[PDB]
Amino acid sequence: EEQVVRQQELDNLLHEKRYLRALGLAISLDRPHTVLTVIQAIRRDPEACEKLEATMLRLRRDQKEALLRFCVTWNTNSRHCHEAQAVLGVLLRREAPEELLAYEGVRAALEALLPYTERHFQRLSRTLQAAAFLDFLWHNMK
Amino acid sequence: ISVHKLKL
Amino acid sequence: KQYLRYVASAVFGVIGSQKGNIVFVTLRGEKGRYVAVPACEHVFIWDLRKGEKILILQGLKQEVTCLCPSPDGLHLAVGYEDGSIRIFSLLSGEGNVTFNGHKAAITTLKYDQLGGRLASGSKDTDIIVWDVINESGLYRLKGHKDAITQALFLREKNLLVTSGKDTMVKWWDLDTQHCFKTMVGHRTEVWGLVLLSEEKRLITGASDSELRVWDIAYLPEDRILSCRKAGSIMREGRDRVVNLAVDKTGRILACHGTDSVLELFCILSKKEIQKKMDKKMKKARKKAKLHPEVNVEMSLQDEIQRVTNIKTSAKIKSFDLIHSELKAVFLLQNNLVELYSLNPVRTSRITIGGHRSDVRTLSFSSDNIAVLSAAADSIKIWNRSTLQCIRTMTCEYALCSFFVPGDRQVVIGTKTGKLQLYDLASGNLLETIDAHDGALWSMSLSPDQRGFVTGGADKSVKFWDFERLSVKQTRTLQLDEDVLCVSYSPNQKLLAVSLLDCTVKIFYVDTLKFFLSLYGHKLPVICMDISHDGALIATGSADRNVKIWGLDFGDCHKSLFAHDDSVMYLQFVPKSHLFFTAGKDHKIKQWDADKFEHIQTLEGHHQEIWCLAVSPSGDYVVSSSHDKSLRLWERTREPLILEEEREMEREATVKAAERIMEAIELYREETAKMKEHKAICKNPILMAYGSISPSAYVLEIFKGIKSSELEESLLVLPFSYVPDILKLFNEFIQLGSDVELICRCLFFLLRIHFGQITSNQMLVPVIEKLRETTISKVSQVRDVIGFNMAGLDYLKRECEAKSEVMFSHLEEKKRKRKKREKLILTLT
RNA sequence: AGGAAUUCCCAGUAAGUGCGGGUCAUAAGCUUGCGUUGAUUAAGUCCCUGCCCUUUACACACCGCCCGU
Ligand SMILES: [Mg+2]
Ligand SMILES: [Mg+2]
Repeated sequence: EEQVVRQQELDNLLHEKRYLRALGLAISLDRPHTVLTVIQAIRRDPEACEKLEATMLRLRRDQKEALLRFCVTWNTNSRHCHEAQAVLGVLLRREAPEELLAYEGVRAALEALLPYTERHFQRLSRTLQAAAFLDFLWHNMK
Repeated sequence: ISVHKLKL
Repeated sequence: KQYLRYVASAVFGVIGSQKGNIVFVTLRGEKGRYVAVPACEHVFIWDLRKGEKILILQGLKQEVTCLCPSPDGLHLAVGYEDGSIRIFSLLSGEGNVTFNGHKAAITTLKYDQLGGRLASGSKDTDIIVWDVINESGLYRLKGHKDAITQALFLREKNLLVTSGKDTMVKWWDLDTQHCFKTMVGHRTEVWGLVLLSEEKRLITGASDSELRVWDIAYLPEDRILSCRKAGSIMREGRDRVVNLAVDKTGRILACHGTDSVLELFCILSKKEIQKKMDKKMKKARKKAKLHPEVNVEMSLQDEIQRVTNIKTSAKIKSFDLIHSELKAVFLLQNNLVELYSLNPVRTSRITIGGHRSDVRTLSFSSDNIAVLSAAADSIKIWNRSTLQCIRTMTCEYALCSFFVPGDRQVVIGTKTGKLQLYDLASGNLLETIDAHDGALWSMSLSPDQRGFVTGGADKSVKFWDFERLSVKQTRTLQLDEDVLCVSYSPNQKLLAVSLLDCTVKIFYVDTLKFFLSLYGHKLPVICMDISHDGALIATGSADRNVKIWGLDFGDCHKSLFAHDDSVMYLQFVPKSHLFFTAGKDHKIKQWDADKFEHIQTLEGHHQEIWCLAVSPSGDYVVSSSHDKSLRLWERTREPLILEEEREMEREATVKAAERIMEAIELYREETAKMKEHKAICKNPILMAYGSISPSAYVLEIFKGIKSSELEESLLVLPFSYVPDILKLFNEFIQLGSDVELICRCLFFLLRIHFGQITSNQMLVPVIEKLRETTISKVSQVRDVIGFNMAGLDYLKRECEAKSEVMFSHLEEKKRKRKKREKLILTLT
């Protein structure tokens, strides 16, 4: 009788478009796909994107731990890496490095994250090289 | 077997 | 060799089916005079005072499951086991509206107050709301997980509340088709749900003695409404709640369990509640003089009071209430409807018109005018044409019965070893003969008008003759096992009996000597019949096969599959070698004994068929089934051709490049339209994707394009659409959405149209916005990933440092190494 | 100089021309060798008419769940 009540609130929170409040419940209910859809929906909305990192601080400790293991799967897929990288950026700058070591499964999390994140950096480097073609077009326009 | 099952 | 078709003429002997609900109807301005009762595949309108059928509403091949009368009174909604919903006009008697959204039996049907919307529940876990006036289905609700028990509208805020066989109560916002509130209180099925006190209290019935109530107040935070546990009221019945009903605009709440008694409750509201509270306070003040919150608590518990409960003869299936004195109509397992009057006394019954149990034996008179049907505790005689019960006699039980050649008398068999005889005119039992020790199973009439033969559970077979009418026993024939069927030849030469062992033994009538034996059935033979010539005898067993045997030598001509279950009865037509059989597979079939062919199938009944009878003229056939109904079939003049009947059962986008063009054109048109609309202040495709900007709609078109087909679609696109795409691409990068996809598309167009872009001076502003945006956004994304370099790499080194402290060192080094060796395939 | 319908055909191929043999089967107004002359169009799609398969070797790069009874 508990989950169906929690599910009813989660089904509600999506309906009035309250994605910020939906972050806590979906992480607590352990739905990685639901969180991923909400994270994408937050970023497209302009005002919600800036208040994203403020929300992440208010979450308790264990929600951030299960959240971290969600980003491991998301960073694997190229279509889903950008939403993962934005989230992983928040954890690094906000929280203390020694506290990151205190997390459970952080050692196993670091093993998977490094190779796939290295792949994304090389792809963006090639795009930056291709972006220089705009400067060549500007000088050749009359 | 009895007729009660089969017929009735 | 041409055959003739048999067609179902009428259905009789049924008052009310066990499944369904009884409803009061308004005809000719009399609210309580007429009632609507469900039968097998039909629904009947009865007059309680007169006792006759005013009107019958046609059905099609499927049983009716539930009934709902329209608020206006002109229409009544009908639900079927298939899932189709049909609405009938009472005055015309013809229904032309069909709703077939559901895929299972329609459990409930309810109307709103106005009558424009209809809500239906089914065993499939769905609720569908229909537009009655427009004859269309509005929307489907899919929240529930089990069968739907109840569905009720709310007038005040356009809300629907539903209950199901699952332990949940769900609240729906019909405007958005969203389930906003769910109750999890109950432990078991929520069988009942009613609204009371002007939609301020909620009452639920479950499979327990306690009956819970909630109070609702309009406005995990609650939304729209809130509900609190007001309390519970006790029930006398200890069983499950079958039904909860409240009469329209009344103060009477009726609770019904599996037992026969119906429980009534009366609510106190408005001044009556206030007057009772004032009286209680004065009595409390008098008690204080002789020698409050408790008084208020006493008032709350006494808000609803128990009036005297109605008791019925048998258990009730459905009931209805009307209040101007309370009138309550009932439907029982017996096809019997009763009305009781209370402010209890029984005012009327419609017990005439059907047997109280399933008809086990069935017979015709010597002429075709009369039809005999007998069951447990009742015997009735039916006129074939006029179709009303001529006379009724009580009996101990019915298993077999023949009609004596005299038109005045009848003879029946019983489960107890007895025989009873009656006159039709006198309507009394003549005498009772202890014919057999055990159950008497079969009875056969002599070819000549004198005498008859009985066989039964007692292993002997006894011969009787007629002697005011009386019967005496001439001689008896004793056998080794039980006797299933006795039937002897159209000439008085040969006698055929069926035993419990899988054999049919033929005896000479004159000498009582063995003549023949028929074997080969895996299961004992239930039914037997002998042709008019006497050449062929057909035997049917509990095993599905039916076999034809010749009397001359006992040779088996044929064995047929026939029904899918055990065959119950078999009988030849009088004129020719055609016989009718009925089995437990819901069917009646006729066969040609000479050609061993299946000619016809009658598909009227909905349950297993107990008995069958054919007229001596052969024109009419009557059958009885587990469903409490009797059906009549008649021969028609239209010829039947076999192979024409045999075939009756056999019968019974746009390319990626073009998509970009339409998206751009749609964007061009709308931006002009919004410009005009704003000036006045001083499309359907967009709502299809949800309300979004026209610039947004172009984006998902690009996302929908497959990666492989991306490059040639851009090559195909003409330069006319290119400047617009560059403006739209700039808008995409600034939002930051799908930058990798857009930049890959953007860089391709610039290369292929490099020369033409350079010439056009109109594009000079465009790339200046593009040049500043593109590098700024791409660098930002790369920096975010690049910042993750430092944090992850540093945390990697810290974990490696901790492992160094532990380094037993060889064991730890071996254990540490062992983790980091993955395995790959290699062709050596 | 052979209608309607219909059949076959991509390089020494289509078509024309001559000269032999009758070979343990077949072949007589027919069968099979051998040489001579030698072209037009086409080297790609699943639109029609059909056929064969599939929809559970982790370099880089790419890609990211067939559906129903
Ligand atoms: Mg020619
Ligand atoms: Mg030649």
